[PDB]
Amino acid sequence: VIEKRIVIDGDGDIDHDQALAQAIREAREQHPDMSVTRVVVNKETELAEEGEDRTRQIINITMTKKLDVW
Amino acid sequence: TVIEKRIVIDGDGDIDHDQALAQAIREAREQHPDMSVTRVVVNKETELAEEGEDRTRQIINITMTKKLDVW
Repeated sequence: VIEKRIVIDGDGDIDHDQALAQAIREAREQHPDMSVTRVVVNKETELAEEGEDRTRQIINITMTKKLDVW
Repeated sequence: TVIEKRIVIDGDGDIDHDQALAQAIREAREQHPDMSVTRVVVNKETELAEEGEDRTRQIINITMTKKLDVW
């Protein structure tokens, strides 16, 4: 299995549908023998008691080996 | 020893960050007096679905390590 983690610094909204489309497209292109099996978008907020809560956007793409039909 | 406490809220109701951190520190002091919370993260996790509505969870991840305190 492959776990592709992509970090975007900043709480700017992410187009979910385009994220999924781009995931599948880049997978087909660069990893033709594998198929995307999960895409999750995380709005990650690290809580700080002493200051400002940092917010990142984490796109996790899980890809496994292609499962032939027979 | 590192402890990772993961807490899942299936409802997407907004989370009080300050109260989440407070509760983390309180429960840590209570149940693990020899440990100190060193990270608290709130995740608005959205699982992308090609066939319908994207289910959204709220994940509170609390990382606590051994206490760093001389004397």
